Amino acid sequence: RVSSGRDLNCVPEIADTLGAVAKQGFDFLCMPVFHPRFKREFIQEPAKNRPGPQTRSDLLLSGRDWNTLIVGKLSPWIRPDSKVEKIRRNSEAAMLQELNFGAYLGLPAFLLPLNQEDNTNLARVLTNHIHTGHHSSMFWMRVPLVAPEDLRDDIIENAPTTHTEEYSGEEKTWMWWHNFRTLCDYSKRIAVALEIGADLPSNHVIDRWLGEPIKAAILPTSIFLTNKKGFPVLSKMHQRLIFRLLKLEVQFIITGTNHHFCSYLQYLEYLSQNRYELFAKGYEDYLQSPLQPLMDNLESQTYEVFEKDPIKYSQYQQAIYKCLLDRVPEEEKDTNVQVLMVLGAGRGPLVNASLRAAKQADRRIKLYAVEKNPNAVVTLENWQFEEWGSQVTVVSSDMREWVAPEKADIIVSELLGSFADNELSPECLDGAQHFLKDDGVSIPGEYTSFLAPISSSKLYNEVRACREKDRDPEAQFEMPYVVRLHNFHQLSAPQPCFTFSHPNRDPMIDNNRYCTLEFPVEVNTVLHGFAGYFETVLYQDITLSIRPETHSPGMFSWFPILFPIKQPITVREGQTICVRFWRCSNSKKVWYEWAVTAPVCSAIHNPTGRSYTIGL
Amino acid sequence: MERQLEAARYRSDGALLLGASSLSGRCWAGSLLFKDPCAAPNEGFCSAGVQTEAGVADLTWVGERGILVASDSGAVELWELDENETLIVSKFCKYEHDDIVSTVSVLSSGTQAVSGSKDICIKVWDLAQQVVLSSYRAHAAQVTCVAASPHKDSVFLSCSEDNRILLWDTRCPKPASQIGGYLPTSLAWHPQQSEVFVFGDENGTVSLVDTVLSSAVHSQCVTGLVFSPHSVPFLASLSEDCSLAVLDSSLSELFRSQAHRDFVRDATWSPLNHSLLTTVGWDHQVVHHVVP
Ligand SMILES: Nc1ncnc2c1ncn2[C@@H]1O[C@H](C[C@@H](N)CC[C@H](N)C(=O)O)[C@@H](O)[C@H]1O
Repeated sequence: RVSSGRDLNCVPEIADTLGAVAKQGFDFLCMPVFHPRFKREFIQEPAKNRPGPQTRSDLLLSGRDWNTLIVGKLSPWIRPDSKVEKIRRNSEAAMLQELNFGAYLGLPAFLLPLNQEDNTNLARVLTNHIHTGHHSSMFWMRVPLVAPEDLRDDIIENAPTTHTEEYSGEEKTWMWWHNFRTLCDYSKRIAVALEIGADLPSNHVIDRWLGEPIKAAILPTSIFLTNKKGFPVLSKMHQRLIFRLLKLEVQFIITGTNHHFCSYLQYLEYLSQNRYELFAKGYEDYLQSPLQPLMDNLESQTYEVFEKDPIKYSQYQQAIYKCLLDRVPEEEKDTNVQVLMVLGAGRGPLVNASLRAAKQADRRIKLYAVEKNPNAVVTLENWQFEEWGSQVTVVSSDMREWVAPEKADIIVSELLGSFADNELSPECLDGAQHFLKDDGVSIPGEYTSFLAPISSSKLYNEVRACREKDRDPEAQFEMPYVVRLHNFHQLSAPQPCFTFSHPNRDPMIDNNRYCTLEFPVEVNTVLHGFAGYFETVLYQDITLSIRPETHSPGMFSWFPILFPIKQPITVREGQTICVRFWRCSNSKKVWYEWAVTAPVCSAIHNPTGRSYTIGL
Repeated sequence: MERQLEAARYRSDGALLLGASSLSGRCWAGSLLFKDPCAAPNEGFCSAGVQTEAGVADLTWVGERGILVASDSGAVELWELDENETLIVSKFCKYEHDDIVSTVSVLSSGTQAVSGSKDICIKVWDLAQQVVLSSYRAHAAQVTCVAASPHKDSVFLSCSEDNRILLWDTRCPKPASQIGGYLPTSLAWHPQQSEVFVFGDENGTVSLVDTVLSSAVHSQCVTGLVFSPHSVPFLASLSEDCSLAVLDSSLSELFRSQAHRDFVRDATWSPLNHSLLTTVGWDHQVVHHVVP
């Protein structure tokens, strides 16, 4: 299933052309709303008094056909950035005229070209149009992957094409887009219609478009090869690019005339059929608030999603399995009973993970199920009366305030978040450390948070839209979000941030942290935020991880976390991004603060936890 | 007939060829001979006519019975008159360009022609084999005009919205040569001098270039430039200011016509009376001018 559209510049009749395009398999049609050659005059007489009609009537199509099938196109003679003043005045009035007519038809999208460096006045006329009412209109900026000047034939005798590499020069078309959307102030109604050429540029040029809001990819017929059978195909490099564009679920647009018509379309459908992700699809780039299981009581179905992770609990069972053997040798398996304390049992999957761990280890254990959420205790006590029995002792209390009847050999907990400690696991286990034996084992025994600088103009615009009515207008940038990162670009390998160990035998326990990380960036990009992952050591070599390079294969739990920054930061190739992270806490709240110090400085985000705190 | 008249070309005996297209309304197409030039643009008193699939962006005669058409459909069409010159039949229709074919011009041999299109491409055609001999991508914007050399079969001009004026010579390994402002819009060779041509820009300036004299002739974009068939040629310039101007050897204004009420798209001199000049425009007017 490929959403595909047909681009045309010649439509003698809308009814016949739309039917022919639809019968070839396309889902929509890109056509001009005025005749492409019908140049119009707005200022000078007598051409300004040209009698109408100026274009086709809106009655030639149903309202639903305009809403879902037609994509308008700016007339190619409209140049709002001309150096001639008269041509500017006419192009300005004409651009508004065609834009307003596209809105009058209720078109789903509208195409505008970016085929030169200076599009300042083109951006202003579009910005005034967008700020004329809050209407559900989308605008696709047609920008080529390679500038037309950079792919012309070397057939001009007195002006030979460049034969030396210009690293930033080969990225000029991304600069056209980056300037344009900055002038339009990161409008959500402005996207990219990337146009693919016959000769792809270097890898770093395609990588520039990572994290950009690409809604369409334009494929000219003239870039397709020809097999022995005579059908259009693509080179392996183009196939590699189509596969990357499929992961963004872009709409592919076929332009140009037939040189070999549904053959180009069937080749795209052919590549689409030939190619965790099943569970993460749908939440892609969906910002969520990080769970605070300590301050809040999780709902029933929130626990249900946690328990639908067999890889996560089999590691816990295995970790408890190995720890039982290492503590009770073979000759006391009938006289040595280990005291396990599930600190934060929830609905009790770790209690069952302990039962299955003691069975396959053939050791006797005594269980305490400590949970503070009284609603989950209802699940535990019905579980304990019906199945578990007297072997498990349910304790409805906070693990920091509980007065244990005895001390434990092993304490088990899953108090970790996407950023390891962002659910206050260190504070809860410290307060629970007093009833642990001197040789006691904590599962997990340690965990570490990771950070990586990302580039994603899409996610930056999404965080930017989270402004609320009765709070700081920039508070949405000073708080982390749990999001399945998708359309983004990781600029540097993740590095460890904060590390905690349990039990913390140190006499001067202090969970406040300050870390400086320097990321080598080998590309030109725009920094928008930092991706957060974590790793944890349950016991010895039994670990859990959401860090991409060492990610636990097959684990659905924990999406990455996102620390944004208020203003985007330009980063050149070879520059080092330096970020500073603080873990702050008082007697009531824990919070994070972060700041960028290289290549330029940002503000210190969330100072004193003014925008985001974690409840103790 | 369609409202917007695009091209007007006299042939040898004096018959007038008209190329029109409907640039508004329900149907966007065009049409294509008047053995009585004063009877134009009336449809009831014509010699022949035919309807193409799409609009006519530019055309030119091919000998005495051939009509080479640049279509909005991206195809180059060559229409031919029958032996009775009562019908206009299509010879071939090759969709080779990816965008609107905006300009077309026949080379000196009469068996080859060059086409420019908004796909930034320029192609050389062999009217005999109905194939494209060469395809050049020398510009970086829409090709606005191409004009074959009047007496050199491998030489032609071209200008595009990249502010480039290229002199071509397909006999060289690099056939294009850039000629040294505002965007050029119309190209016209000198009929009696080899290395001399004129061009007009989008700012209403006609200039004289040798392998430089310029004069501000119009207030809008210069659409076309046509020389007179005299021994010492006059220069007819039509523009989007809806005016017609006739210039001399030093680009000075000798005649000025504001008869048209819309864009003036083409102009053709009469082969029988060298003083008569016929212009067409988007106002559906065919005006016959008597140049003093
Ligand atoms: N100080 C605390 N004392 C007792 N329970 C806590 C404390 N902090 C968090 N919890 C609970 O620990 C659980 C956190 C969950 N991620 C773990 C659920 C369960 N262990 C599972 O694997 O599905 C929640 O049920 C919390 O109510």
